[PDB]
Amino acid sequence: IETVPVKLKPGMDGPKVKQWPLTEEKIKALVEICTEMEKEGKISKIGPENPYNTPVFAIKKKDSTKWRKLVDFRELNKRTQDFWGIPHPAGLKKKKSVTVLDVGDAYFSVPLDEDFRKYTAFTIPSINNETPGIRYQYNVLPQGWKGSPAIFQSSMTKILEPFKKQNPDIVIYQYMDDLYVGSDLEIGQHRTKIEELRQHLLRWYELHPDKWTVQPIVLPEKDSWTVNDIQKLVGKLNWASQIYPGIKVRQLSKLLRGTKALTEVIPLTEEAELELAENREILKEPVHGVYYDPSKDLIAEIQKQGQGQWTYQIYQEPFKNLKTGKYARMRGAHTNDVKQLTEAVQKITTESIVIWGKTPKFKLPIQKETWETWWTEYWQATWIPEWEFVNTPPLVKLWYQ
Amino acid sequence: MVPISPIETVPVKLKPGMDGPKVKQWPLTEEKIKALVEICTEMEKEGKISKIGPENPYNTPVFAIWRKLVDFRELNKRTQDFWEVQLGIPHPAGLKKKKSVTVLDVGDAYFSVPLDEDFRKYTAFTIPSINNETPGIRYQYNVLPQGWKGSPAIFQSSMTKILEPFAAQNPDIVICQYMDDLYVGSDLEIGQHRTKIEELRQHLLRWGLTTPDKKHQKEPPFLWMGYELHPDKWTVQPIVLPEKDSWTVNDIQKLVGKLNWASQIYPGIKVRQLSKLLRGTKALTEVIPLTEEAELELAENREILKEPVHGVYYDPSKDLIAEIQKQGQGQWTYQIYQEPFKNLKTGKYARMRGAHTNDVKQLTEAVQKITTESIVIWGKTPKFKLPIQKETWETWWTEYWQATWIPEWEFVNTPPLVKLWYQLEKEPIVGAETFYVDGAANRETKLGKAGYVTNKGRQKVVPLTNTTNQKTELQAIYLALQDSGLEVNIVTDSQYALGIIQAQPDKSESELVNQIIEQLIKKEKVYLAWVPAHKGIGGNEQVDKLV
Ligand SMILES: *CCC(=O)N(C)c1cc(Oc2ccccc2OCCn2ccc(=O)[nH]c2=O)c(C)c2cc(C#N)ccc12
Repeated sequence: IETVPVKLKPGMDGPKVKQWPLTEEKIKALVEICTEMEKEGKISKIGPENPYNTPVFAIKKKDSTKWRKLVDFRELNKRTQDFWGIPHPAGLKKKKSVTVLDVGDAYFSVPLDEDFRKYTAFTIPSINNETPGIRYQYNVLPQGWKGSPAIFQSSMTKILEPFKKQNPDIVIYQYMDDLYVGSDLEIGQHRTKIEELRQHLLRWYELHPDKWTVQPIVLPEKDSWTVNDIQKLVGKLNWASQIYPGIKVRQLSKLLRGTKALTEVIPLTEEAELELAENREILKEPVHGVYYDPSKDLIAEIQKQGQGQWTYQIYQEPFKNLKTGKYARMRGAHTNDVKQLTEAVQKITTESIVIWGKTPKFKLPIQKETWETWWTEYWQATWIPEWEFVNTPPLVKLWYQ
Repeated sequence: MVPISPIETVPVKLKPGMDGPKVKQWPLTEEKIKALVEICTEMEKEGKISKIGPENPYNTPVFAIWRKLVDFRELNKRTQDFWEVQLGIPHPAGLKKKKSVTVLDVGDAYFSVPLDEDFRKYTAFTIPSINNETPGIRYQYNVLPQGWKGSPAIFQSSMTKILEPFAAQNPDIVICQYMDDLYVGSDLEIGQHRTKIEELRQHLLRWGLTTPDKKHQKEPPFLWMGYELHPDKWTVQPIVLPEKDSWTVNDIQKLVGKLNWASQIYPGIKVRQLSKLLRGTKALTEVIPLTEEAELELAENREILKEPVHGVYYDPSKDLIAEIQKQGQGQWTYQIYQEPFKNLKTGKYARMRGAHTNDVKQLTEAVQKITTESIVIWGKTPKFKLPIQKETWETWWTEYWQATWIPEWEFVNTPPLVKLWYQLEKEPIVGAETFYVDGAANRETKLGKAGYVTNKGRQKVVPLTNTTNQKTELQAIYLALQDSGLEVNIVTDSQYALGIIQAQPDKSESELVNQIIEQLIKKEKVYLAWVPAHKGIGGNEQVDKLV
């Protein structure tokens, strides 16, 4: 009911980002939504004296046919002054279950600072560039802007105060328009409790981190080894020696002496067996000197393994993985690589939000033009991370399979 | 007098920290001074400008070419940024046919849109005096001046706000704003159409704006931005390829301009050689001799540009189709249409700059470009007709290390067909010979060696001059492909060669890579295995090629 003064970082002008083309159905959906929001006073039309712009598109979230308006506030978010902070709940990842709730509507009840509104300008584009587009700006806290959860934090604490006083065993976290609620109850009790919290919020996504663990490097167990099996084993161990110091391969490479056929069975000498067992024992231990630094970026790498299987690693320093995983879920994307990749990026970003409270920068195994052409067709989250594109096939792919 | 509705003004500021213009006025001749005094007297009588006093310290020069012209370049440098008047140029193929299309001249409204009063002081200008024996006449603009940075955008937004309720209450028509002209199309009867045109003239007159009762000068066919617009079709303005005994750089840039421009409706235009001649020139007057390939290409262009071709307008009730054909040397052509033999438009795609490539990647990129263009022009993705078998695409994307996707498409049997030229095995081949390859070079003398040893005792080492490590590794793999049977296992330690081959190219800048590809095409089964170097892996002989 009272506006808080908001400004930009010193020396930085407002965002001026090109609007990308939208299909006719998304444009119509945005016209409907924005007409309603203008009736409700959430947005207002602007004139040509506003040169700023932020891209906008439309999506359809899970289990819903209603269109939703998504704004890409990435540029504005990095150009908005730093708001201050709350330490990340380190116990949220340790909890048995976590449920994600969309609390973005509440933000619309708090007015936005006057002089800042011009920086939230967005454009509904026209087909074939017949007009310069329908231009709007926000009057309330917009969804997707990093200042909205920071400004609403006091109100959110006031609303969640009775529930947090009632259940001290439930962990509550907030990121952008999302509220993460972690507990250890049963799925039914968790759902009834989630309905209790949603009706508690009204009058004012099953996720199980306990079923997630870090993935170690495993070596094959065979009774007969071919030259090719041993060559791949030596390659994988040589790669793993960059992570684990004491990995030794000379006794296994000793067997590869001579120009033998790749499919020729080679028996393991005793020294080779002992070396392989020592390597297994080394690989069973965690990585030496692996820590998180809140001042550094998080890097996520994704490898396509085929048959709907994907691998990923989150790290900050090379060979110092903070998280590793394998997403093989199949959900209406059996014939579409890009949809699978986009769902994988959303899941990895969600996990990273739960663990560290911020999003990682992805290295996507896809051409820039394909990804930028199709990723908004399968996006369902309210946030958007940063990404880059790897054009050279990494050799380590099969070493994560 | 009927009360005229006031037009809301746009608040305008200067760029932060900057100040208004203060430019010295050029001395003018007595004749020019008299002319500007008359013109400014009439304009003051109309209300476009107003006389000011000596308190105003700002000044913008004035000229006469009479006609009064004010040079606002300094004030433009000092004026705030505005939202663009356009985010692109409409394409004629996106227009939807109408029974009637009327043009209305709203040019008189340009000087009738008021300017923000707090900003008017920055538009001050001075007329010099005769013999400069009196103080010059001081004026400032009250409306949007022609040549000022913010005039087109403010004029367009004002016109849009005025036209909004008329367009809302008349959905059976289409109103489009372009510069100082309004274009109104409709499928109603000609009498009803002219009637609603009169209604629009009245609605505009309620703000005092005047549309000429005189019949407008523009009429079919409309000539606009190098285009011809007809009641039932569109095309480009006539493209004439001149006959030149010799061609310079500006003639080749004019020709590639005419060909890139003509390629949007004339199918099959090729610009590869003619634009290749302009590679790394940067000299406008340099005369460049024409290769024979440029002569074949140019002759094909003159054959395509012989007789006129037209495109049709968009019908949303019909499907949107885009067919692609390969042309060679990284050139691709495409037609977008809704009915067979009647194209909406055409176009081309040239491959990006790269060291290695294959046809499937290029077709993918072309599909993405056509998809984006289609969403721009028509707001939907077209159904594609591609010269590639379904099984080929499935093998490709299922085996490709990158994620890739093509929207709904169907196969069309129009050679040349995009195919996969080789496929490496997933497991080692039983019964096939195993070639351990290696290569090495000296960084100073550039001398190297490349070769292989096999499980059957076969060996070869070849010495090389003026080579590198990467070259000797590729050369080793090439030697293994040369001297082996139809099925072969190959073992290398070259992360470079594996990086190249796992990208699956069918064409390359390097002739050595192209030779390796040509060898891979002739094989039945090839399994490529990588091992770490210098790890004492027998067979992999680094010392055999370092001698
Ligand atoms: C605002 C005008 C504009 O942006 N453009 C590109 C533009 C359009 C145009 O044609 C139309 C104007 C209003 C409604 C519908 C159309 O076109 C529908 C297809 N069509 C075109 C031409 C015709 O004779 N019949 C028809 O059905 C025109 C004519 C022009 C003209 C000019 C000029 N000079 C500039 C931009 C135009």
